[PDB]
Amino acid sequence: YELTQPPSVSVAPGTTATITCGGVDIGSTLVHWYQQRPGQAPLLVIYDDSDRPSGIPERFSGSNSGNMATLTISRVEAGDEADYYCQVWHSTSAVIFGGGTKLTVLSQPKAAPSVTLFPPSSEELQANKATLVCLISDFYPGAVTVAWKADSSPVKAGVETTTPSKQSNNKYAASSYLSLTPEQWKSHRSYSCQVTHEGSTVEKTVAPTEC
Amino acid sequence: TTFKLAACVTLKCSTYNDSIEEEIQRCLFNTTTEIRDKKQKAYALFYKYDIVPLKGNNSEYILINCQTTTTEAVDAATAAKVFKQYANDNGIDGEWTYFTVTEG
Amino acid sequence: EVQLVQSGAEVKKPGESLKISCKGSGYRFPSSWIGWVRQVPGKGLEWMGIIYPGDGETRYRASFQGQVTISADQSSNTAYLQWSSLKASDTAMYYCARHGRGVREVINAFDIWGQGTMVTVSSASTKGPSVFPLAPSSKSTSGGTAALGCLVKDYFPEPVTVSWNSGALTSGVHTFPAVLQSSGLYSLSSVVTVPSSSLGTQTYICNVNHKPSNTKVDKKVEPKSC
Repeated sequence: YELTQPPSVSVAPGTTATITCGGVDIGSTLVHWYQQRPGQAPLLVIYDDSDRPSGIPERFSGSNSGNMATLTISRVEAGDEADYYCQVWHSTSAVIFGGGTKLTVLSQPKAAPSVTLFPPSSEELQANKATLVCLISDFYPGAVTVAWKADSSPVKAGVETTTPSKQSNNKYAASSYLSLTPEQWKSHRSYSCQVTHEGSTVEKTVAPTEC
Repeated sequence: TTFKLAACVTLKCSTYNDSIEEEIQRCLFNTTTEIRDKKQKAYALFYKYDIVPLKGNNSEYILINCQTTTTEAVDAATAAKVFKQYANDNGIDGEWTYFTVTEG
Repeated sequence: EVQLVQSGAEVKKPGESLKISCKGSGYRFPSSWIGWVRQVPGKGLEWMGIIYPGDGETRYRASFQGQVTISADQSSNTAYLQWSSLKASDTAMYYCARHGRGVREVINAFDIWGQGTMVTVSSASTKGPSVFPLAPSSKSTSGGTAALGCLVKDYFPEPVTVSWNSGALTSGVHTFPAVLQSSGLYSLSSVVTVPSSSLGTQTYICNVNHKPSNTKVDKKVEPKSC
């Protein structure tokens, strides 16, 4: 039993934000919401769907319906930027957490990512190894998914992806490598790197027949 | 003779610090029957029992939320039948009186 | 304060067992579940297990069954998690959190959390980087601008330095953070953007320095010759 949380959420300061948690018949249970600041332990911000622990301001509201739970933030402050998770206790599966949703309070205009894909070098194939490189720079908000496709078939093994970091420009950078044997590279028509950012995917492709 | 029913639910809200009782409106309706049913079904899974009393820590009150519906019947006693049906359709089945359903 | 405190960070090698602890204060230990949750850096939360000390009851995750063990010392108000043999995949931050026992008075969720303990498993041995040139091409060029760079792979430990033409070049250079791969070895990429007209004459050179191995390497980034 899985929970479908959205990867990224971004809103301007002082405006109301919402965070969704999609479950099959999720209204028939109690959902809790946890806050985690980067580098710190989580914090219970909402339990029993609407209740608030002490020290949590009225700005945090919760709700739950048949197949969608929501967490609403009022009077948004720059201090509420962080990763938010939803959690339940399933009849069979015990504890389940949401994939996690990054919430960012905007300090600048949104910006799309600069995506560059690089095939393996010649000097690297003579060493019986191959690496595809997908580099993403200057994007904001700082949350992007990635996927790889070998000839339009997804691929998850051999992929190593960077946690986004704060570029000097107060913008974000990240990277993803894919490791292959020379033969796997030479035995596919193309390889495609899909970088998703704020509900917009960029698909960049390459091919062994490189020139 | 369009009859009436009174479906009542019980609750007890934790009094907020220095809050006008006019607040509890929310505290009252946020905790309807469906919520009580799924809260009981959810706590059961990780429920452990302990004699030690945790009930005596705070001050709170007990209240009731009742809602009313109406129906017309050509016959006098047939009404109840419909009620029961409708209850099973959208409401919890409490104890029945003459018409009043109580869950508490 | 109702608080939980977890043991200090630990770095181990695959195969060696390890036990970590979680000591709580300010409440009655046996009246609350203690859950253990895993978080690989840069990833979600992964619930591993939970223990009620009053009965000693334990409940694990399907996956984390054979790997880990959970114990509870009621006399010291302490919970313990243990591996008999460690792996690389277990490198992560581990959190212990209190959880109400199913009563209206208590909070029925993970209310109190611990600071966390980092567990790092890496057989990685000091190794020097291999440097490869990411050459530009049509798919690396859009409207005058064209990108190129260097890939540094299979080096340990951190850090390395990347410059371009002996630090002369500073405009259009992004040096990306390094990824910690499964092998415990790192890799990164340095990229630079430049006009396309220059690809022919201007020679671009990336300088990589990994002091751990005394490994200095300069690569020329030639445009692919088709």
